[PDB]
Amino acid sequence: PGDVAIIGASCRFPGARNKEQYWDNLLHGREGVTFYAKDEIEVDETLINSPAYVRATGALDGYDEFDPAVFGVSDRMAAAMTPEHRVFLEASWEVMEDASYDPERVRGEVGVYASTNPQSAALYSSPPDWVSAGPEVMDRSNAWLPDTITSNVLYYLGLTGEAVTVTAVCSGFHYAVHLACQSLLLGQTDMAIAGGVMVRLPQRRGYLWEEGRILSRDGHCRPFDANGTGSVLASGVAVVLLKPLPQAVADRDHIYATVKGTAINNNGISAMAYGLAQPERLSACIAGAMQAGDVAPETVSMYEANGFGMPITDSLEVHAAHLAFGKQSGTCSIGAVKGNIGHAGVVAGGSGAVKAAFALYHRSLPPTINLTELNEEIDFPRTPFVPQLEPAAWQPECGIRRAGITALGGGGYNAHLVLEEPPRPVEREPENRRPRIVTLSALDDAAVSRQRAALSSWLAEHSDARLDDIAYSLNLGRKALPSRWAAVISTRDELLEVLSGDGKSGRVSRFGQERRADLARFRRTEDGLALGSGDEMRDVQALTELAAAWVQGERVNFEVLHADERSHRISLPNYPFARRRFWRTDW
Amino acid sequence: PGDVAIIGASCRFPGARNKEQYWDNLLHGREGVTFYAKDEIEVDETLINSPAYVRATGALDGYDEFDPAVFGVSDRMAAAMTPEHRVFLEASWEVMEDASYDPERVRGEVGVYASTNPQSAALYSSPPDWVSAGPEVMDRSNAWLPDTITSNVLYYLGLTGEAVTVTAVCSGFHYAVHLACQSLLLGQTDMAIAGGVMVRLPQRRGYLWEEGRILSRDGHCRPFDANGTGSVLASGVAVVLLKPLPQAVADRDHIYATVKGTAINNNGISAMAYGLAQPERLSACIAGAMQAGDVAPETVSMYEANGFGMPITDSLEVHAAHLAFGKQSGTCSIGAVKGNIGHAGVVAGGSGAVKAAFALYHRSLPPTINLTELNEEIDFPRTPFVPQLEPAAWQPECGIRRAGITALGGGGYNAHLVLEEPPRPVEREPENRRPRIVTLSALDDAAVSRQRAALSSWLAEHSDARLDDIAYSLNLGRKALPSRWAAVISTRDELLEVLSGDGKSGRVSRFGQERRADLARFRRTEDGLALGSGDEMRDVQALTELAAAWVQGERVNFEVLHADERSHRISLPNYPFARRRFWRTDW
Ligand SMILES: [K+]
Ligand SMILES: [K+]
Repeated sequence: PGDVAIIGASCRFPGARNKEQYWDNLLHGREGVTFYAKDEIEVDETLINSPAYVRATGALDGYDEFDPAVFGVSDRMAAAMTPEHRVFLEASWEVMEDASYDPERVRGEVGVYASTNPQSAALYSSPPDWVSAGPEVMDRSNAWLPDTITSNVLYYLGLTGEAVTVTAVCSGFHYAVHLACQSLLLGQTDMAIAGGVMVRLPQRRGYLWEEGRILSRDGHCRPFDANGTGSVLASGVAVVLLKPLPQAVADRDHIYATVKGTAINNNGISAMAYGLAQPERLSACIAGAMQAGDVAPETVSMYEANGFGMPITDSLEVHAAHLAFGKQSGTCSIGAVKGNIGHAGVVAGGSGAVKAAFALYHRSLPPTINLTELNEEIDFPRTPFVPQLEPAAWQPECGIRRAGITALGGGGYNAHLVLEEPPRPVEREPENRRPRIVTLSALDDAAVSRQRAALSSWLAEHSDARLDDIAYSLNLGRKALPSRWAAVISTRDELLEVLSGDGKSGRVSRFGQERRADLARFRRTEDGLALGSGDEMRDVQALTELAAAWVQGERVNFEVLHADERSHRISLPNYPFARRRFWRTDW
Repeated sequence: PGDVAIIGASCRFPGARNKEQYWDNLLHGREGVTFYAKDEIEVDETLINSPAYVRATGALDGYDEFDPAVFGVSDRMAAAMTPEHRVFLEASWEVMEDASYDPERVRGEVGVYASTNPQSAALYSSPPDWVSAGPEVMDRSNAWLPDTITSNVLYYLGLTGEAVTVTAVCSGFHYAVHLACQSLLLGQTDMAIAGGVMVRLPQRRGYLWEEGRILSRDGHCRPFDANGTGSVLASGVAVVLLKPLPQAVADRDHIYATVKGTAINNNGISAMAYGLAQPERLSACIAGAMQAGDVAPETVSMYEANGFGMPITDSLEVHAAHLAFGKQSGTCSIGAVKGNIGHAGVVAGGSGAVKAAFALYHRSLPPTINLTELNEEIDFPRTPFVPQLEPAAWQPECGIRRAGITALGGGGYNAHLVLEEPPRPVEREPENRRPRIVTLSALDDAAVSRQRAALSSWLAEHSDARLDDIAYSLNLGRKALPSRWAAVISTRDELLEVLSGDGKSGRVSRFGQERRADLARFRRTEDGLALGSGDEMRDVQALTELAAAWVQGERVNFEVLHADERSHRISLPNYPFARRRFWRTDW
């Protein structure tokens, strides 16, 4: 009914360049905070020698990297865009790829809801000057204004829908996901891109410890620990693709988890200091989120907390969560991802939410790190929560896997969202042994080779992936780009063979070098070229001619190729962005 | 239902310091644009002598003025706050007063949804530095971040609810009202404060005319004119208080108009140049708003257009509106308020929405100015729209008064909302002649005297206002502030006499000078002091002693005073803010 499916995800966090790397770090209890020597920090000359200066941060690798040609953006415009504009735009491209949806072939309205930090743009460059109304001025406005972080996604991906930017401090991700779900449940959009981005400037930087405040004294974040002194500042990005659950199952999408309910409110007049959870206001938020999804506290067996790492702030949140759960809830796993990566600002709530989605997907509970002395003031045996010290298989006595994530920020911002595990995968009909076309396209030849290398590694990692799903996702879920590569194969092992080396050992490569494609063989459709019969669409020689015509740049109707089978969209490697650095030179 | 009532309003625009001044200007077709001599502009030294520099702007009087004592704000914090923070906060206070709701006594959840321009914050001062997490850092962050434009309202008014800030370029106001109504219709809040703010920095500044662009060549905005060359840049603020219509009628609120539907979308890949309306996307927006409110295009007799004053932009918008209205719609009044005040950016859609709301309230149609030569390319006789050249009474053949307001912006942002006239006023029971308590409170005695002068002036203006509504609104719709004044009167003429002069000729005033009030006479309730019996609440001496106890600083339960009659909330003068100028001295 009112459940919303997460059919694609994309993120970058300290120590992780993608979601697969992020989950692997959480599984092994790794810490992604970076410690620097004095000479490696080239800012804060006035503070670098202070005894209170901590040379630790959660860095975002490649915060200045962008591949503007993939988006049709000039080099001049790429330098004018703030890092949050570029990072979020690249993440939206990835989330469409991860969900196996080609924006050129999406027929519906797509909403883009994002949260951003306006402080970052004000530090990157001077704002636009509106003394005149020329086109170069309008380009500069779209490069700087936070309002256009969401518009640029709609424009540069070729989508049609609505774009809304919100600024909600450290609860930005939840506020974006919250508004996306209202947009879906009211029927205004068909799918929604929701997320947030946080790029702290200056990036390579420490912080100043002050006694009794939220920043850690040694650079480690120790949530629920008696000796915790706070957290570290971090940067990152997290984007998800949302779609109503009944439609997502009908279209055979790939579902990480489902969003049951969301709730937002503000501390208002009952304000606290920064990081302190007000028990009555926050619990009403947590209770409201579970009420929206019709979930009972007995069924929530994982609680992802804000957890700065200060004893007093951890005590208030666990108490607020206890008031919302009641006494009859049972037992629940509690953890905080900030111990791994630090406080990610706008996307801090996203780091916990993405952790919960992967926990539900893999049916595993990752540990909470840097925990050596449990906070005795938090009477944990007298509460429903059990600190997840070790990784463990997720097998709840409840019978269903559900998680709750809380995000706290300054200004009284509260938010809580409740996720449920995805539906059980249906029994699949056996895979037809037939020749298939697989396609890869990028902007230049070197990027296509990187796609071949990425796909060869992926095939080794995911030995349970069906070939008909792989071909279906690559042919119908990726945009056709100028530099193209294709192959006709029948098994996974020959697919691995054509990708290997220079990629030219395949049947399609010999055809394109021998002769140019004869269009008289094909029938013209509105969606491109098609083969004359269904029998030809299972013929190795006919598929080679069709694939070679595509590599040469002709338009091929891939819908009629997979019309007889009901394949599923699966998660495949993302675009291998060329990592050029762009930075403004004039203020 | 699904209809949302506008029960309070507050705005400031070029040439208008309040909504009454704003409506009076629109009625008489006045222009609020300011023209300057060269020496009056103290910026743009490189441009002031260019032949293309136009010394014209839509100034916001008092953009730098604020009264921090009323809100509990320190002078240091008032200087740290951007002008958009102060102006919007001051307008939110006024919109609550206009609706006669005391935030201290509001029992429900109030949402604050506003839109702001981050370019203004970036020009006012340098952003916060988060290298440490002290309390002074948090004060600086709350003064600068656009995210806290809405949060500061919740804190400084004493409200509890949710705050959401959106950044939507030139469609900001509509997106706030759109999101506010989703909050109400989903039952997450009980009433909502929605609006936008735009303070252009530097304020006293011209612009540079370029051929073919949106900025005017002579400083005049001429919407729908054949000789139109564009518009002028302006500043302003507009805030409305929203409440579900059945609840607003049941609570006897004062209703300006009702919101039937709203719709938003983005041009996306079907993008245009700045100010150009794409026919298919904008028409879908307008039609969706009318579909959401269940209004047929035949019933809309007023269309408030974006109307820059450019022939090409006016042609595209009227054509897009034509696609949404259809052929069989009939006739409709068309106008553009930008001819009066210029393009107010974030709140530009608010000026048009406020114009439409007051047009429905007063059943009058204000003219569109600076229109001498009609644009022949728009062919108005072939459209349902007729330019409102003269002021006229609104008497539609349809039978119901409905208006549609459009907001266009950069980045492809589109928005449209449809308003209906308020419900017809119910038949009132005859007014009982009995002694009533009237109250006025401010922070010091001089402000209370200004309140008395404003109220006596107001009584001459509105001779049809009932005395039981005035007392009900003053006693239950205003916050109790330290410096207090009260009187016990029975007619409207007695009220005018006690207000005149020093205000000490009244029964309560002479009581306070002689003796202090004896608190044993009253019964303490959860909401304050109350009279002992029902017969006591109609005794002049009993009411006089209770009012003096209130003037002495006691808290009085005014609900039990008006429990026997069903009075209405009415619009009374706002607080007389003492406006000291605040501006930052260190970048
Ligand atoms: K940097
Ligand atoms: K709520």
